[PDB]
Amino acid sequence: MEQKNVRNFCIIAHVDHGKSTLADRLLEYTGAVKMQAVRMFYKAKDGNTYKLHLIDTPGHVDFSYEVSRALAACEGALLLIDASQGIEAQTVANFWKAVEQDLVIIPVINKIDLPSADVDRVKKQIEEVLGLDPEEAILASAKEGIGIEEILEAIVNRIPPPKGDPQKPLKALIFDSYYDPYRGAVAFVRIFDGEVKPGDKIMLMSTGKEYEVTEVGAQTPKMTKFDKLSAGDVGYIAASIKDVRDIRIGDTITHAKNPTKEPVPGFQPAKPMVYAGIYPAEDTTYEELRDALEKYAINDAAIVYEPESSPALGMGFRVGFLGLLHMEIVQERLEREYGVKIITTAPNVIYRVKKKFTDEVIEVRNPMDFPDNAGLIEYVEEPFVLVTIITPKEYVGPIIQLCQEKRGIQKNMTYLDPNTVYLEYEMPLSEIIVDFHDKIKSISRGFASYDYEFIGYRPSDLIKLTVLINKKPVDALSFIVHADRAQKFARRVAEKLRETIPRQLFEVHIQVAKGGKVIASERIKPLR
Ligand SMILES: Nc1nc2c(ncn2[C@@H]2O[C@H](COP(=O)(O)OP(=O)(O)O)[C@@H](O)[C@H]2O)c(=O)[nH]1
Ligand SMILES: [Mg+2]
Repeated sequence: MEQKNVRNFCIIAHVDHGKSTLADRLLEYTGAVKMQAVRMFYKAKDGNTYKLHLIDTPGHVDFSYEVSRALAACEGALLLIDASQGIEAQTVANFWKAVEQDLVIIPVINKIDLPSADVDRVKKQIEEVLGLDPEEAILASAKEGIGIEEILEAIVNRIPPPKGDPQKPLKALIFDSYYDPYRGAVAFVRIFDGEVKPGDKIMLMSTGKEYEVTEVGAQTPKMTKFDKLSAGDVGYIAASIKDVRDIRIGDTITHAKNPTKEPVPGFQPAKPMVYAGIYPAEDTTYEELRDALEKYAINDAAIVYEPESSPALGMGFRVGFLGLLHMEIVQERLEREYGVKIITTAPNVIYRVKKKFTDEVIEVRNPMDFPDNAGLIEYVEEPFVLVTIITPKEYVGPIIQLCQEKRGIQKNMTYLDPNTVYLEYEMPLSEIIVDFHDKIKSISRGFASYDYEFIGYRPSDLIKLTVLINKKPVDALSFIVHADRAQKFARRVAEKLRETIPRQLFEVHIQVAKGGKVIASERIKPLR
C-alpha cells in the first residue's frame, strides 16, 4: 500500500506498567525469536485499513542507546503510565528521549481497573510534569481489553505516516538484531529511503562491508518473509552475515552500488561501563565457562571478555557489561542456558589512570591492573552520572541522606505534585553499582524509582584496597574506593567475607589493606 497509510510506533513505559500486556491486546485485537518489527493491519473507523508496525523497545537504562535507536525508527510512541503508580523515573527519561526524536507521544493511563488507580492525579502529572494535554490521554486497561480500539485510532489519527522516497538510494536504520542459526545475523530495520529485496547487495555504512540479501520480511507475529521492504516499512533483513557485531545497532544499511548520501545520524558502537570477573564455581570448569560464554556472545553484540586468573580463584574471565541489569541477564542465562556454575566478583567501573612515567592515560577495567604503587599515580578519574529520582515526599529525607553518603551532589529538587518529589544528583557510577538499588528500594518501600545518564569522567581521590586471607592477597578481591570511604568499605568487605567463607581446621584471618597498611581485620575461628 501507500506510506500515507503506514504507522510506525513503539510503547515506552516504566517497568511493570503494562507494556507487554498492551502489545498483546493490540496484536490480538488486530490479528482477529523475540517479538520485534511486528506488522499489523487495522481497518480504522474512517474505512481505510492501515499497516501498523510495533517496534519493541528495551526498558532498562543499561540499554539506553538501543532505546534511542528504536525511537529513531518510529513516528510516534505510546507513553504507558500506571494509574496506580503515576509517573516514575523511566517514564520521564523515556518521554524526553522520545521528545528528542521528535515523536508524536500518545499518553495512555493503564490499570484504571485497579482500586488504587487515580487517573485524575496522573492527568495532573502529565500536564504539569510532561506538559501534555491531559485530554490527549487515553484511559485503558490492557488486562481487560478496555481502550484498545481507542489506542489504534489515536495511532492512525495522531501519529504521522512515514516520510521517505522508495525511489531514492536505500537508507535503512538498524534498531535491533539477533542471531538466527539458520538465517545468520539478522537485522531488524526501519526503511527510510528506497527498497530492498533478496539478491540485492547491501553495504553497512559504518564499516563499508558488503553482503547479498538472502531474505526480507517481518514478524506477523511469526517471522514472515516478504519479497521486499519499501520506504516507510519495518521488518528484518538476512544476508549471510557472520555475527551481530557486523550489524551494529544504530548503523545504516544502504546499497553497495548506489549508496545513500549520508547514514542515519546517531551511530555509536556498544560501550561497556561495568566490568567483573566471572569464575567457574562448584564442579563447572574453565572450558565449560569459556565455551558457554562463546555461545552466549553470539546473541549479544555488547558483551566483551578476556581470560583472567587470580591466585585463589584460578582462571576465569574479566567481562564487561552495559550495566548491572545486563550483567544479571548474562549471569542468569549462563547458568540457565548452559547450566554453568559461576562466582562473580564485585563489579567495577572503568577508571582512567595517569601514572608518572607513562604519557598516555591508562584505562583500568580490572582493579588488579590498578597500580600497586600509589606514589606513581599522577591522578585518576572515574565516570559520573546524572541520577534522576522520583519518590513520595515522605522518603525524600532518607534518600537525600543515602545519596550524599554515596558522594552525590544534589543539582535540583522539585515536586511532581503535593506528595511527589523529583530529584537530580551527580554521582560517581562506582557508588551507584554497589548496593544503591536495594538501599533506595528498601527505604522507599519499593515506591521510589530512579534513572541515570553518563555525564563524563572527573578526577577523584581514589585508592586501591587489597584483601588478604591469612597474609595472602587475593587480587580478585582488590578494589578501588574513594579515600574518604575506604575505612567503611574495608570494614564492610571484611565482615562480609568472613561470612562468605566457611570454617576449616585453621583460623581464617581476613585483612583489608591500604598500601601495605591493614585498615580492617576479621577472623573466623577454626573448624569448631
Ligand atoms: N490490573 C491490571 N493489571 C495490569 C494491567 N496491565 C498490566 N497489568 C499487569 O501488570 C503486571 C506486569 O505487566 P507488564 O505488561 O509485564 O508490564 P511491563 O513490565 O510494562 O511489561 C502483570 O501482572 C500484568 O498482567 C492493567 O491494565 N490492569
Ligand atoms: Mg514487559
